Amino acid sequence: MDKSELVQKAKLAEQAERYDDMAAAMKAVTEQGHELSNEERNLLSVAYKNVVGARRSSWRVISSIEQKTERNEKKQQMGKEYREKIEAELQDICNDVLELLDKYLIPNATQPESKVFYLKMKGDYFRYLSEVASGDNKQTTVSNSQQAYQEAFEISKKEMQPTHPIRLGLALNFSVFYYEILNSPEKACSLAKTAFDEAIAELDTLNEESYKDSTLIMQLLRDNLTLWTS
Amino acid sequence: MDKSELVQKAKLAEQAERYDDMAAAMKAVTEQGHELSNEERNLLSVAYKNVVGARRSSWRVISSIEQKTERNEKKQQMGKEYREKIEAELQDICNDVLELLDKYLIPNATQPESKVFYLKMKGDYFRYLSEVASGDNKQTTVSNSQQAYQEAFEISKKEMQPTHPIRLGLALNFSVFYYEILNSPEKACSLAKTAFDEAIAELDTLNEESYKDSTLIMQLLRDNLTLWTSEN
Amino acid sequence: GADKALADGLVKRFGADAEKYLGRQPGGIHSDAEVMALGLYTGIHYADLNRALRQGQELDAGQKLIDQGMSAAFEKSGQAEQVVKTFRGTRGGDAFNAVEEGKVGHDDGYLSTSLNPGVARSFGQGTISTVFGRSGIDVSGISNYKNAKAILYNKETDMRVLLSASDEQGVTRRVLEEAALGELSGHSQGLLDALDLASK
Ligand SMILES: NC(=O)c1ccc[n+]([C@@H]2C[C@H](COP(=O)(O)OP(=O)(O)OC[C@H]3O[C@@H](n4cnc5c(N)ncnc54)[C@H](O)[C@@H]3O)[C@@H](O)[C@H]2O)c1
Repeated sequence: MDKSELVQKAKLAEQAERYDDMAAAMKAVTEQGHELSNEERNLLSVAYKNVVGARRSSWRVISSIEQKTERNEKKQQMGKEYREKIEAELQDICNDVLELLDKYLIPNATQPESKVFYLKMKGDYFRYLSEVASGDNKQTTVSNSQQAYQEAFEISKKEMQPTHPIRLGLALNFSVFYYEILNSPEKACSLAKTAFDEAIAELDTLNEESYKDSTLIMQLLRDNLTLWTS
Repeated sequence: MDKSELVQKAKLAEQAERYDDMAAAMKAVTEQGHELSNEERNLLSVAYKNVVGARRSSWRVISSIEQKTERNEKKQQMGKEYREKIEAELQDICNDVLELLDKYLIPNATQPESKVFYLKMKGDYFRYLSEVASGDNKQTTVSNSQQAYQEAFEISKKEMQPTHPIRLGLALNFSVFYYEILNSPEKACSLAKTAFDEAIAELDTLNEESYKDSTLIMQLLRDNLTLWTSEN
Repeated sequence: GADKALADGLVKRFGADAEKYLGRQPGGIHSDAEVMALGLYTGIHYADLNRALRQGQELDAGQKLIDQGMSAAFEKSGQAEQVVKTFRGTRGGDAFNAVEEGKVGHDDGYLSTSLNPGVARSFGQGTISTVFGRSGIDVSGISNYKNAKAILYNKETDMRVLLSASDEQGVTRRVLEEAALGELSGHSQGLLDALDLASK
């Protein structure tokens, strides 16, 4: 199918709140081999965010049930089989987007802003895999998440303003990775503190069209430091 | 597969907000041919309500888009193709529940309460088909909705209290059918008025288990009546 | 003890009027002072006591004893295991006229209700209410004119108005619930959601 045809189907599916349709439309647009516009990148991103986000929520609910309801071993098996069905779905989602990233998105990203975005995204979906993984498989994904986040971090610190919403958003998601996935309040607080401190030192770099985007992520990083050091 | 296994998977699916899984679990429980308990009936009902309800909402959104953007012929061909994909999903969901009703639910319904429930349900899903249908198929889906609602209405008026939540819920859904599907404010207001009047005449018939269920449906009945009849 | 004083005060104050209720409840949940106080109220003292209570007047010596015997009976009794459905009819005025649906209010006097609907219409056709509660006291064994089979609710007992409607005859039809029962009470688990109601 045509590029503008699938993009309109994705814009429609979004309005209809049919994100699995929205993601499949944008998967085909990506799988063609041509670099995505800022509009198409954001459509692919919000589509998979909701596709994966729904499975993450469902996983956090069934996992929370398994703990609080420990009696019938047949009930615990039903809970495990269902958690694992969602895990299978979660794994397949992240694989499909990590596949689109390595094969199409990251190689065709010309400008650094786009390269940071897709590398932060690679860190995100590897982190989503880490939440459900265990043992040796968990170790592989946590290391891949940290690497992809660090790669983007080094590119952003050299080719982007300290108040860039993609740089700040990366700082928030990377610090949360250290806090949730590596259980390091110290490393999480250090990333958030430095990122916030560097952004308030250079508020002059804010754009008059995307300053509210930056101040919002600068509030989420400020609320986390006060929450974590309480 | 076991009955209590699928029921637990459906209770899990409900918590996880995975209603397509919830409906599929309860579809299998129903296809076992054994009469559903009050718990199992409600699990099958909330499962399909959400499965169909999501497609109804998505259909009302894409249809609202088609109107406000009556421009490019390839853009309308995208909107129509997508509306029709959702329509096909709707017709497939409805058919599946109408199939469970005629083949398993309505024939195994012993007590009149559960019979009125399944007949109101048959009226509901035929009404959902009517919202997307056109022409000859519309005429048939509409007549089938009215018949199934009327069947349930006659059984409820004879074997159920005027305050029964299933009888009141039927009155609300049947009156809304007349208002939305047959565009009859007069027939809708008459059904709602009589049902509300008969329920406030016999508030003594309220059950100590479902009295708040009854008072809530009585408020929706009344609120519709004041909405349908009040001028600004 | 404080009860023995009251039981003595009540027969001192009301003589044979008080004494006629002694042993009327051989179940024995309530003391002689409580049984006599509820008796005195239910039989005839409801009129003057509820008037003093609703008007915020000083209770005379005799009114104070009945009120303190009833308050003590409600402290003892507390909440029951099952929810009860009672009925109530009023002529000219009602405590819950001033309460909008979903909101809670109370009567400053005691709320008399009946286990029989037909008995309630015989007390009034201004407003006929259906009550659901657990903290009421059954006095049908103490005083039972009209075979009213009365369940009394304590003074200032907070009730939530679940429905406040009117008849084509002009009778207000109310559904009250003891506000202490909660939000979960009166709902058959999963039913309302299963009913797939045609409203957003
Ligand atoms: N009304 C009933 O439905 C009912 C049911 C069962 C037993 N009883 C008994 C009947 C008898 C008296 O009770 P009842 O008639 O209910 O007493 P009441 O004191 O509560 O009512 C007398 C009349 O006063 C009016 N009134 C009531 N409440 C208010 C208020 N809050 N503000 C302004 N006016 C008000 C109203 O007109 C009512 O009919 C006792 O023997 C009770 O045991 C009454």
